Amino acid sequence: FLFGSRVMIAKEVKTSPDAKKCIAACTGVPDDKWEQTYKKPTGGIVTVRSEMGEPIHKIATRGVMLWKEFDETIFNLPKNKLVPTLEAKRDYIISRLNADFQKPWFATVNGQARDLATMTYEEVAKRLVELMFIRSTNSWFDVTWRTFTGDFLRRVEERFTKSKTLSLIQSYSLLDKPDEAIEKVFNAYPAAREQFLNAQDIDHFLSMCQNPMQKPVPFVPVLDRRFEIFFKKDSLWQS
Amino acid sequence: GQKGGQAIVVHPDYLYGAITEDRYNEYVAKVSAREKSAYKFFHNGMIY
Amino acid sequence: TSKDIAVLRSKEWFQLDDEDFDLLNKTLTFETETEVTFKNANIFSSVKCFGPIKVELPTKETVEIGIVDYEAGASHGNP
Amino acid sequence: NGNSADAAYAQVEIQPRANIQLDFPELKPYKQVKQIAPAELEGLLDLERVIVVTGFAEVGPWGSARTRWEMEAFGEFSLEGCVEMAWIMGFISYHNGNLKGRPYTGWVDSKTKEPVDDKDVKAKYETSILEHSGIRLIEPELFNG
Ligand SMILES: Cc1cc2nc3c(=O)[nH]c(=O)nc-3n(C[C@H](O)[C@H](O)[C@H](O)COP(=O)(O)O)c2cc1C
Repeated sequence: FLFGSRVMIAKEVKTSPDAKKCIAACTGVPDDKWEQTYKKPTGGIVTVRSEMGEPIHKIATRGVMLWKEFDETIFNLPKNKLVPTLEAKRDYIISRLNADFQKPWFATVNGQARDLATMTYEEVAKRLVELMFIRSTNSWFDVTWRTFTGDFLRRVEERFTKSKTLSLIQSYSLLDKPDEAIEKVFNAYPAAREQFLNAQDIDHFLSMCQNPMQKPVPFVPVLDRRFEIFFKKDSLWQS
Repeated sequence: GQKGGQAIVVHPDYLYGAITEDRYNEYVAKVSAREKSAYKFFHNGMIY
Repeated sequence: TSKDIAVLRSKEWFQLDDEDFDLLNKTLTFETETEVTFKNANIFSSVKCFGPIKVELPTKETVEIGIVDYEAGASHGNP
Repeated sequence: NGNSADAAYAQVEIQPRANIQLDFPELKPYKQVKQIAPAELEGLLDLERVIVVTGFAEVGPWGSARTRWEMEAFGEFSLEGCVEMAWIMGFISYHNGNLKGRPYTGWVDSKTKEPVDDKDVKAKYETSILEHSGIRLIEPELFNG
């Protein structure tokens, strides 16, 4: 015999206290009432399609219930009808993502929602930090993220400057105290505290959000024909 | 055809003195937004 | 040339019995031996490089002039 | 020591990048202006009957109004006007996505598609532009023979 799900509540494992707490508080269901997961929470648990459509058992949390919802509305739904229905439900789906999901909408501010190009370089960074960084550890969950951020600031300075000069970021390690690494710049080019982004500084941000060999982003930057990928990728460790 | 012509011009800032503060700084913000939204368009379009 | 004999005399392991020597149109030969103590597969910990320095004569019968004595630590190569 | 440790001393030096602007006026506080003009102006004008300009643009042999200004006052271009006056001559283009498989996201040639930066532009195009911009010897193909 073997025991997969009987273990994840143990102490030696890395799951977080509250995660163990929920996976405990969820009551199971016998085999007789097993396959009801395709429709409802059966004891606090459900099945969900993957990006490959294949199903997956998962606890019935607000975020994975939202996943379920989008799976019967959005990805079930094909290519062409996808972009426009997103254009429509935008105001709603992002409110959700920011309320009841783990990879939120990037383009939000003090709860105020918006899109990328409505967001300033300064807000961009103050949110990149807010997510890719940990005030508790005062560290970075990873470095492809910190690397991301530095490579962003680099062309920030490329943009607002006039002629060549030396990066205020010569090593991304300077980010290990971020909130200063920004003012060190947004005092060099205060214009960005006000200006929105050039889109040439959006396509970049995104081509980077799609960087192989890097850890995907803990948020959503955009809605496009790739929402599912940005939505249900590397969506396991967070617990 | 002799249809000559003479237009002239003044500096805007000789205008805002015709009005009240609260209305000016109210106008002000309502513009800044524009410049940005305009900045955006100009570039989204300039590219594509 | 003469700017080369200087970068040479610029050196600390390029010592001779008499710097007076004339080093133009001369041909030199370096029969050096190296010793080294490591601390990693690449990062050395001690480096000796010794050996004579010889000179061509109009006969080309080489002869000894000076000595190399290079000492170093924490190197990553042999200069 | 190895450049292993000295590589970091090969400092990173950022080329600038073109951030066109709209040339909106500047707005100074109510002080600088309620002062520059008479205080007697307040409540003294029917604005509905006052006229104003709100926008403007242009086309010519020096492209738009943003760049002509440059050759009008400064006699020569910035890069903010050396690319704009290149985007509108079919010298360069855009591209985001992938080329060489690599994701390029920026300016590029339009006959070769070989990527480019807004720095190697001026040295690369500033010449032909000025040979093909402003007053000139008339070029037939703009006038169908
Ligand atoms: C968190 C988790 C991760 C799993 N990962 C894999 C996997 O990577 N590959 C695989 O073949 N099965 C995987 N499984 C399936 C397990 O091998 C096993 O079938 C399952 O845990 C049994 O469920 P049960 O605890 O209700 O008996 C995983 C199961 C769980 C619960």
